[PDB]
Amino acid sequence: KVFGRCELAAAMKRHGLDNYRGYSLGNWVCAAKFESNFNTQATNRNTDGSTDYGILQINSRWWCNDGRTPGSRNLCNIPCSALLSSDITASVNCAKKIVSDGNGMNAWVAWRNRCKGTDVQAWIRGCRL
Ligand SMILES: [Cl-]
Ligand SMILES: [Cl-]
Ligand code: NA
Repeated sequence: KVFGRCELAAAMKRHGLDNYRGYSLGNWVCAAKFESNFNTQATNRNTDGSTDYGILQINSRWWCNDGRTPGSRNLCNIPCSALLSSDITASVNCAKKIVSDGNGMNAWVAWRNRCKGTDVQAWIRGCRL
């Protein structure tokens, strides 16, 4: 599913990500935009052989199991495929554990390079929330 910008902001809010660990909603929407262009089915292989899955490109090196990332963990206790669902519940729940790990949203390199310090409020401008 390719979400619309405000449609995604509303589902993220509903699921409790608005200000989670201090990160306003626009930060999560901006991260999603650049990680997956709002597409729940997005996947991208990393150089180390791990793969990133879903709207928030959660990696199989630590967070989900895909059966093909040697020596990796599955800290969110889920098959990586659950992260590609039209229902963002699994992605959000897993994102909450990632962002709580010590480095906040810096865990998403695209958020650090393209969203951090910018006017992320723009990402939820005009949305009925
Ligand atoms: Cl594996
Ligand atoms: Cl933080
Ligand atoms: Na894994």
